[PDB]
Amino acid sequence: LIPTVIETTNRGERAYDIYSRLLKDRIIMLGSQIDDNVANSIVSQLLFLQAQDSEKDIYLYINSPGGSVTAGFAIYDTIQHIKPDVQTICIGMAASMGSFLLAAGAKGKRFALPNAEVMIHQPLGGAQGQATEIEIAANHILKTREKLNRILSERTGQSIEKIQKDTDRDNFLTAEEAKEYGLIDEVMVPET
Amino acid sequence: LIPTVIRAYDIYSRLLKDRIIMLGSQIDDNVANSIVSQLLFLQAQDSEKDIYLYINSPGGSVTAGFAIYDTIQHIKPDVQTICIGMAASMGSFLLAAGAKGKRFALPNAEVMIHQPLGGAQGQATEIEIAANHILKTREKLNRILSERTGQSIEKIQKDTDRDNFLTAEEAKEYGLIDEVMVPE
Amino acid sequence: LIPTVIRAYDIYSRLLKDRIIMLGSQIDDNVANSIVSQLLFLQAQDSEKDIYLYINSPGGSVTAGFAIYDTIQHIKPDVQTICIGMAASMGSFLLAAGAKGKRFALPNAEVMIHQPLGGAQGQATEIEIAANHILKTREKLNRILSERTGQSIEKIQKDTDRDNFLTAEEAKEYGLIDEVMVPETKHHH
Amino acid sequence: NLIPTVIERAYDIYSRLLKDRIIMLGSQIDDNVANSIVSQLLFLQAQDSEKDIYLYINSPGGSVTAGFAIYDTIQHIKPDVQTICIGMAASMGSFLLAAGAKGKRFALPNAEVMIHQPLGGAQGQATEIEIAANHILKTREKLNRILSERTGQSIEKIQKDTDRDNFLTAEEAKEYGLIDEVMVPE
Amino acid sequence: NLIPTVIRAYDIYSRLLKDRIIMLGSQIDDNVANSIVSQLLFLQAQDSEKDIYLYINSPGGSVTAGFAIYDTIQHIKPDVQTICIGMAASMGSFLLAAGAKGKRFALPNAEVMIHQPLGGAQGQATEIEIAANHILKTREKLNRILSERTGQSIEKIQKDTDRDNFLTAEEAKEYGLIDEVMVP
Amino acid sequence: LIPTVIETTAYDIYSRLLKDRIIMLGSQIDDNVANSIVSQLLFLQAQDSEKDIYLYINSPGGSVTAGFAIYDTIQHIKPDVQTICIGMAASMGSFLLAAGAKGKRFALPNAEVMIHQPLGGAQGQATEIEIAANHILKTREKLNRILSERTGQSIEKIQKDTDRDNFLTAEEAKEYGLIDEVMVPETK
Amino acid sequence: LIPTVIEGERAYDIYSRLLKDRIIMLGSQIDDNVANSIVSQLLFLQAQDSEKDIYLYINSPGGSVTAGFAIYDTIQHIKPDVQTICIGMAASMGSFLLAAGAKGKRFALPNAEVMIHQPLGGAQGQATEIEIAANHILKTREKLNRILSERTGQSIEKIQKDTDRDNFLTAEEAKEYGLIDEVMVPE
Amino acid sequence: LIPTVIGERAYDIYSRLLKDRIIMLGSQIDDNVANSIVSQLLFLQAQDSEKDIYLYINSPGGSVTAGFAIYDTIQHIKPDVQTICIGMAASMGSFLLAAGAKGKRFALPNAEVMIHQPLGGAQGQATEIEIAANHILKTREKLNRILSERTGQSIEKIQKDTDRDNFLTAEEAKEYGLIDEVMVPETKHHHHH
Ligand SMILES: CC[C@H](C)[C@H]1C(=O)N(Cc2cc3ccccc3c3ccccc23)C[C@@H]2N(C(=O)NCCCC(F)(F)F)CCC(=O)N12
Ligand SMILES: CC[C@H](C)[C@H]1C(=O)N(Cc2cc3ccccc3c3ccccc23)C[C@@H]2N(C(=O)NCCCC(F)(F)F)CCC(=O)N12
Ligand SMILES: CC[C@H](C)[C@H]1C(=O)N(Cc2cc3ccccc3c3ccccc23)C[C@@H]2N(C(=O)NCCCC(F)(F)F)CCC(=O)N12
Ligand SMILES: CC[C@H](C)[C@H]1C(=O)N(Cc2cc3ccccc3c3ccccc23)C[C@@H]2N(C(=O)NCCCC(F)(F)F)CCC(=O)N12
Ligand SMILES: CC[C@H](C)[C@H]1C(=O)N(Cc2cc3ccccc3c3ccccc23)C[C@@H]2N(C(=O)NCCCC(F)(F)F)CCC(=O)N12
Ligand SMILES: CC[C@H](C)[C@H]1C(=O)N(Cc2cc3ccccc3c3ccccc23)C[C@@H]2N(C(=O)NCCCC(F)(F)F)CCC(=O)N12
Ligand SMILES: CC[C@H](C)[C@H]1C(=O)N(Cc2cc3ccccc3c3ccccc23)C[C@@H]2N(C(=O)NCCCC(F)(F)F)CCC(=O)N12
Ligand SMILES: CC[C@H](C)[C@H]1C(=O)N(Cc2cc3ccccc3c3ccccc23)C[C@@H]2N(C(=O)NCCCC(F)(F)F)CCC(=O)N12
Ligand SMILES: [Mg+2]
Ligand SMILES: [Mg+2]
Ligand SMILES: [Mg+2]
Ligand SMILES: [Mg+2]
Ligand SMILES: [Mg+2]
Ligand SMILES: [Mg+2]
Repeated sequence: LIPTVIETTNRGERAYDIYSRLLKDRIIMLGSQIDDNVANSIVSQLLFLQAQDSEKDIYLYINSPGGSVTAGFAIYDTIQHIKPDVQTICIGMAASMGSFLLAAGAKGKRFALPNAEVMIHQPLGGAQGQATEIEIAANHILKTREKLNRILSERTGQSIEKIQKDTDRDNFLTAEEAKEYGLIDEVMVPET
Repeated sequence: LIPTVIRAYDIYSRLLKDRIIMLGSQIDDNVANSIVSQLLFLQAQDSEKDIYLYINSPGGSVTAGFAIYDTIQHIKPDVQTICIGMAASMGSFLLAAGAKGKRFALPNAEVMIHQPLGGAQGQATEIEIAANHILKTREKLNRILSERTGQSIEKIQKDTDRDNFLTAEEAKEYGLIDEVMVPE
Repeated sequence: LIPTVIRAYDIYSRLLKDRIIMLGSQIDDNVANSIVSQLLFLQAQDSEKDIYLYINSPGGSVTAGFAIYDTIQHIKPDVQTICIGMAASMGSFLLAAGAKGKRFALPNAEVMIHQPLGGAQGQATEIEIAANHILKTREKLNRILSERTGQSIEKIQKDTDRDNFLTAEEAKEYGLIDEVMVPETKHHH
Repeated sequence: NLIPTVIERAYDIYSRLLKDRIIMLGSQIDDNVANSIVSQLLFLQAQDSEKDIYLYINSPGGSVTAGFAIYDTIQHIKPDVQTICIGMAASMGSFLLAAGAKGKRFALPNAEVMIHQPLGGAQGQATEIEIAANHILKTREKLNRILSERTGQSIEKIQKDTDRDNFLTAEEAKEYGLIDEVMVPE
Repeated sequence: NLIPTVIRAYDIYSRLLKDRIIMLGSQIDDNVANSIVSQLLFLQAQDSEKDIYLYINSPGGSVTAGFAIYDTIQHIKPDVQTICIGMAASMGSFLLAAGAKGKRFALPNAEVMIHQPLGGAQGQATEIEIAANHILKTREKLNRILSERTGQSIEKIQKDTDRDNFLTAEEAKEYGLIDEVMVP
Repeated sequence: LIPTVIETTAYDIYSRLLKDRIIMLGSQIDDNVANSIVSQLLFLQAQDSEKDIYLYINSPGGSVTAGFAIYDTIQHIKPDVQTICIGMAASMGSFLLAAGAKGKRFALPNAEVMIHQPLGGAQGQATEIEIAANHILKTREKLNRILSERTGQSIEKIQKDTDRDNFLTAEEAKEYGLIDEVMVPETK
Repeated sequence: LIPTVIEGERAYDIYSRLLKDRIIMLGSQIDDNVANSIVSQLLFLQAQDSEKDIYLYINSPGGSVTAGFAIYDTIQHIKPDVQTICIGMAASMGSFLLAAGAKGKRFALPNAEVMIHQPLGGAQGQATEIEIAANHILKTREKLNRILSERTGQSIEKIQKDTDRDNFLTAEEAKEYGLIDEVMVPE
Repeated sequence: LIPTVIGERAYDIYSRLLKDRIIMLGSQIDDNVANSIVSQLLFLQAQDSEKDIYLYINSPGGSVTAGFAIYDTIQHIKPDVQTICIGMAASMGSFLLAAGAKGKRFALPNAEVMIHQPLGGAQGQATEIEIAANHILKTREKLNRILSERTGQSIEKIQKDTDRDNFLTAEEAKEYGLIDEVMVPETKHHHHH
């Protein structure tokens, strides 16, 4: 399914699957629903790239509907921990934890292509069982939402109260609207 | 298949003629609708004679249980309650709701109390509403259980945090029933 | 199994003899068809005497609820509404539609209000038609609830955006009912 | 859901209403529903060919041929068949609402009326698909014209207005010509 | 759902049977055929001279069950009128055409459809052969009788039923499947 | 299933075509397919930012956002991206066919092109239905605007012509402005 | 499992080995995946040598009409003659592609089975949606029948009549019909 | 898992056997199996058009058209194709067993051979059933004719003998003309002398 690229060297042929070829140039793909497997791979790629060169930028491609919040925070905290700037670029769509991570790229280096779609909303979950178990689960997801909104406020310049209102239901943004919101810095226009 | 006794009655309708109502299954809206309609009918037949509510039930819907609860307290006749077999959760709540002095259990009947159960899926704000609602429902149940048993609200809360099984004698000491009915 | 009382009647048919109608389930077309026919029958028997609508319902179909609603408003007799157990969504809409001054709930009954639910699949234009339809239905429900409760249309809108649970006393203060029904006068001897 | 019994003799509630020439179309229209309704119409005509019949309609529609069983029986018999929409009348249901005796087609104020084109399907060879398409197109033309005749609207307007689901209030259905009066409370 | 009762108390269909009307209002299987032919035999016994009325709103079904109805109609003495209301397809339209000559009707918007029989066969080549010969022979029998009852040639019936062929009531009359379209 | 070819100076056949700057869009469009194609585009631009790229399209369409991932990457990079429809291009597939470099959008004579409006759904509260409805309508406005720009047809004509499934022959797709040329076979 | 052959040393699965000698396998139901592979193989072989013949093996029950036309149009586009040989069966779009080989170079082995019929499809929904689907599949059938007429020498009316229902032909009958040029007899 | 054997080349066991011109027909015959076998036959002919090929047959049969893909490719190519039944050869599998080079069709002593008529189906209108019935009947006539030529039995005898499942020992399949020889084991003295 995934194509292979083969390039000529002085000692023969060099074969990569396409994504590993991009990782050679410090490009990481967040191109699926965020689960623990996806997050583990991404944070390992980040750790490896920092070790290769702690000064060159890293590029995080984001085409993702979101997914697990804790998995998203694995990626978020690793981005903040390492030294290199991590650029983010939304191509296609970034929704929920996907758009949260978009907004977490290095300031000035968060991008979207002109027709990319950005969506923000509140976290989702569930709870079954006794009243006290329901209470624990509710308190947890409310605290998780407050943590998300606080960081989003710091990253966008929007107040926490406005974030709360704007994420109560699904909120779709064009690339330009996401820039005006403070989720990205620039809509990347086509090269000449 | 329910036997007939001879006017010809199925056995349960025959018992209803002598003012006996069966709460003998899981409590859902159908069961509750039937029981509260029987209560209203019996009140109309005679506003002074006692009514006898048989309880062999694992509980079920809290709102359906409160339909039965509110109709019992509304009507003029005393409603006796007798636990035979088991009364668990909303069933034991209704056992405690019978006319005071007239709440009974047979010696080997099982009584169980616990907190209400529910669920919620969706957005954080939806989970919050569902949580606030079932917590308020539990506070409502505990307050009434406190009034009917004489136990404090704090003791009810602690004693219902997990499944709490009581013998008939223990249900009497707790105040859920008034007497263990001896042979026969 | 529904008990019989002795002519022999099942218990619900016995209550219908005293002008009591049961709304005790999820509201679908079958349930609404039965209730509106009972209403038509009772009006024909006596166009002056009150009718009693028992409500223990989580709601259900909006159009089916409006079948009941329009039949209640059409006929001459007052239709009392009595919430026992629960009245949610279309169920609480119908609780609020009873004859004014004759809408009741028992002390521990639960009243819940919220916006209608629905769905849509297909082409953008088909989704648009379905969306405009359910929005218009919500406006229709909110307008009538506003008239019946005395609350403004915008307050109803805010208060039904999500599930809103009310105690019987809170439903009275809201205007969904007129009275929390107290226990009957009985002797202490 | 048990149907209550009334005393007058003892009837289930729907049989009691049928004693007063009231017929219930309160479900999806299939052949079973249609056969029952047309038999009730035939029975009521035989009891009295002059006195009105009352057709209650709370239906999402259904089978077109089953709908035409009801339509053709209404038109055949002598008594006027009043129609009243209570709750909803959609698709074939609203077609039958519009088929009641002229001047005696009603809706209650909050009833919902919906009109749209017929639905169907076809699987198989190209020639089989062609046959099914020609058939359902012919059925749509048949429906649109009767609707044009019953409403006073041009066929082309019916065609455009039924291309997609078209929801109407009771008042809009009156102005469209599908009903004669919105029955208001007194 | 429920079939209404009319008042002696009759369900509506039994009331219609009282006036010699038989309902063919569903897909034709053996159960439907057994009921209809029993009604036919009973009605003949009640009166061998008065007409019988067969209502037809059917998509067809089993060919042998259809021929049970066909043969019983031809056997008895009373004329059996047929009236298509709603739809008559395949074996349904075959039985419509089998009504007493001059007494086959359709209401103006009734739908009539004719086509060839449908079936299947699985297994060994020789088993497939037996089933193929059987359904071809069955088609020959239907076409021969349809020719006699419509006045159309066998070759035309064969061509006209090769694929689903929908007819209006007026077209069904011109074809010879019915005698008149019943006007209001 | 997929054959291997080996040159001596081993590829699956599609990787061999990628060596000559040919990308396959040969399936329903989901995020995985889009991620692969946009990465191939980025890689080919880096190999040579002047040589044309060739996008083969045999697709019934699929995800609109995934299609726009491909659309935006095509417009972003320097090389012209030719598009050729072989077999079928429907819905987002025909949108991407129309997005190829002006003058370099092709179809073979019997290829099938279909345009229609986007599909979706919504279930839940009235307010949720409204949000989903407003979103897919805005998505349709976005698709129609770009299709207008790429074809020369008015937005109003695109709207009318995509209300229901609209099948076009390759030649009709050329007259519509979705492609520039039908590539006709050589004489013998 | 597909066996490997070894010819330094180089290993091929048997189908990749045959492709090395300009042989392409159409041995399954025709869907987009099968069509994408075959047209890519055709493009590759043309690039290897634009003059030398290509051999298309056909053992297929047919499948998607658009996928088949992807293969049809690529065959006609490239310079090399594409021989077709039916081995086992060629039905529906399979027999259409069989008839589409370079003229003089369409073959079947003596017991190969050839079947022609009209295209199959479906439609669900509103009357207007059914009409669109019907008009589409009728136009597709006309297009197929037109090309089959040109490739076989039969009139369009005869193709329409002969494909109304499933029509089975022996290899010899396919030759007389004009679907193939020769029955390849054993040596 | 299929074991590997080891210039220094590594082969899975079946590919190693193919190097010595041995082809495995060891499963139900569908189009995939047939496509693989005919490609192996074509490859082996191109390697050497004179040397024998060995077709191992342990198969319950399957698709008739897929079987005829194998049959016609065997008859087309120049090398003799030996057939050896090991385990079982049923229906189309036994048809291919009888199709081996004359004098070179074998079975081991406890191998099972079964012949029967082809199986199929038909659904739909009477005329569609007629078309499917006529087709499978002609296919059976085609099979019976070739089996008659290959075995020496008359077409009418084959018809009768395949009307139902017909199980044959290796010796009975030889007497029938489906194979030429039962390959008997050599004794210990036979193996050393
Ligand atoms: C002082 C640097 C680290 C704070 C510290 C340490 O805490 N951790 C844990 C760790 C593990 C981990 C695992 C997966 C993903 C993210 C992480 C991660 C992310 C953020 C912070 C910590 C982690 C491993 C890391 N080491 C590392 O980076 N070695 C260089 C070679 C790296 C290469 F190339 F192998 F990738 C091993 C040596 C080491 O001291 N540390
Ligand atoms: C004064 C009695 C009631 C306060 C009052 C009234 O509010 N309601 C509503 C109601 C309906 C209902 C429905 C089902 C279940 C419970 C209930 C219920 C339970 C508690 C309180 C009220 C209800 C009906 C009842 N009536 C009744 O009892 N009639 C006499 C014959 C009754 C018989 F025999 F038919 F059962 C009808 C006349 C009437 O004034 N009322
Ligand atoms: C005041 C006259 C009515 C406006 C008018 C008329 O429009 N309708 C239709 C109808 C049918 C219907 C059907 C089911 C449910 C609701 C309804 C309904 C509800 C509201 C308004 C109308 C309906 C039947 C009713 N008739 C009726 O009431 N007969 C007396 C015996 C009644 C008894 F006992 F049988 F129930 C039949 C005679 C009659 O003139 N009308
Ligand atoms: C108006 C008279 C009819 C032109 C004629 C005739 O054609 N038919 C067939 C028929 C059958 C049928 C069957 C089901 C539904 C609809 C129908 C139907 C509807 C419309 C037209 C015809 C039908 C039966 C009817 N008869 C009838 O009405 N008898 C009186 C007592 C009837 C009672 F009480 F039993 F209902 C039997 C005697 C009779 O002459 N005719
Ligand atoms: C005309 C006389 C019959 C040739 C003969 C005879 O062969 N049969 C078998 C039979 C059974 C049957 C069963 C189901 C459906 C069709 C049939 C049927 C149809 C056609 C021909 C025969 C049948 C029963 C019938 N009898 C009958 O009709 N008695 C009068 C009371 C009738 C009543 F009211 F009960 F219906 C019993 C007496 C009797 O001699 N015969
Ligand atoms: C100034 C050039 C780019 C604007 C910028 C940058 O924004 N991005 C993000 C990106 C990532 C991405 C990921 C997947 C698909 C599409 C994209 C994509 C598509 C359009 C625009 C941006 C992207 C990566 C790219 N880099 C790149 O192309 N390096 C050369 C080698 C590339 C090779 F060979 F590895 F493919 C890494 C170095 C770099 O500065 N940039
Ligand atoms: C004669 C020139 C072509 C008309 C033109 C061009 O339009 N296309 C698109 C295309 C893509 C495609 C993709 C898959 C299947 C069929 C096709 C296809 C089939 C028919 C016609 C076109 C295509 C690619 C092709 N190129 C090619 O053949 N390069 C040589 C190396 C080829 C090798 F070895 F890699 F296969 C790339 C260079 C080029 O100009 N063209
Ligand atoms: C004996 C010569 C052939 C009549 C003729 C020709 O018609 N065909 C089609 C064909 C394709 C095919 C495909 C799969 C299975 C069976 C077949 C098959 C079986 C029987 C007859 C034909 C085929 C390919 C074959 N060629 C071949 O054998 N090349 C040498 C290298 C072969 C190797 F090693 F690659 F296998 C290509 C050169 C060639 O002229 N022909
Ligand atoms: Mg960083
Ligand atoms: Mg009391
Ligand atoms: Mg009223
Ligand atoms: Mg009339
Ligand atoms: Mg470009
Ligand atoms: Mg060519």
